[PDB]
Amino acid sequence: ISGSRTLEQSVGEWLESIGLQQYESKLLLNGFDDVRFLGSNVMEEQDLREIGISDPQHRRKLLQAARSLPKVKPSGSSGENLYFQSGSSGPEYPLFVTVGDWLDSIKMGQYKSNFMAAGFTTFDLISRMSIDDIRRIGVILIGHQRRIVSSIQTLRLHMMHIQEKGFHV
Repeated sequence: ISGSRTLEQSVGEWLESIGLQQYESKLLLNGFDDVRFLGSNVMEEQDLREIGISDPQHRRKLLQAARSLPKVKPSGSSGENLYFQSGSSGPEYPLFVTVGDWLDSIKMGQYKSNFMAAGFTTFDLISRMSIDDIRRIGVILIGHQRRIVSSIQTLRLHMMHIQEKGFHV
C-alpha cells in the first residue's frame, strides 16, 4: 500500500488500557511479549497462575481481555509463499515452504536452530508436536510454547482439509 500502516500496542500499553500493568514483567519474561500472540489458545489460566498472577479476578480479567484482541492473520514470508484462500476475496492463510518461514510468521525465528538440531524440519514431523515436545527441544518460555503449538494446530487443520479434499494428498 502507498499509505501508512497503524502499529499494534506494546504489551505494557495494552495492560495499562485494562488496568493490569503490574503484570507486565511477568508476561514479558514468560514470552507473552507480543499483543498479536495473546489469547484463548495461547494464554491459559494455569499459565497465568504459574507465572505468579495469584489474584483469580485479575486472571479472569486478563484472559477475557486477551480474547478481545483481534486475530491477526499470519503474514506471509518475503520469499516464496503458499496460501490457502476461500473465496475470491477471502483471507489468505499461509502454509509456508520452509520451517524457518513458518517460525518467522509467529516471530519465533530465534528457535530455527532448535528445530534444525533436532531434525524437526518437515510439517509432518512438527504437526504432531505437543507442548512437552516443544519444551524439550529448548523452547522454555511458556508464552512461546503456547504460541508455537497454537500455530501448529491451525496449520494442521488447513493441511488436513486440503488432504481431505483429495487432490494434494
